[PDB]
Amino acid sequence: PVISNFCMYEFDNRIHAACKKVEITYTRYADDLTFSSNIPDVLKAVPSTLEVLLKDLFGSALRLNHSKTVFSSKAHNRHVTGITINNEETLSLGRDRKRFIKHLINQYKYGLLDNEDKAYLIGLLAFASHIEPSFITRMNEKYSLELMERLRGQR
DNA sequence: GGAAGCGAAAGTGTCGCAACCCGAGAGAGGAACGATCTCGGGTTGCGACACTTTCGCAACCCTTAATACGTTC
Repeated sequence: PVISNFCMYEFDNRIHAACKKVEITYTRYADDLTFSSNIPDVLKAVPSTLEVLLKDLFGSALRLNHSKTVFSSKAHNRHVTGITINNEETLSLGRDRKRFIKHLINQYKYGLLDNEDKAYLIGLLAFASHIEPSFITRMNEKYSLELMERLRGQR
């Protein structure tokens, strides 16, 4: 991990320098470059810059995956490395995963959840508390605080 | 990267069919010799197709891993 992070220090530096001037923010989760901007029609020129910079730096060894270059906007689904970005500009787990968690909690309410799926739900609710804290409060309202306390951590 | 099978893709040879040629022959006419149409091989050109070669998909996972619960690469 650290070797791969260092091998793209110059790539990250050049991309960030050339990308912040056009008002585009750039990140990389070590294999997955993310660009976003509030200015329309400026991201369409980024993949060519990425390709030419990769050729300049790594030659032919490192290259983009042209089948994995995805454009998106508020008209479509928006998720960055597993977290859905709402139309309200807030982080979320997505409607489908939040309904899945609701189904799991409802199953636990009636004692239809075995040990393995109970552990999976406690793990997923820890992750949900990390990503979307308001979901925990909403589930406390929906499924009562006592039931959530019995499932989640008690000490 | 690439077993083992197998099939795609492209190139090359081959082999049968058509088209023509060429000698032999019975004998039209009409009064003889041999016109003319056919029989039997033989040659060549051509194109469809069979055969030949190369490439590429992707087993396994090497001695050599860790094992609370969840996302991410």
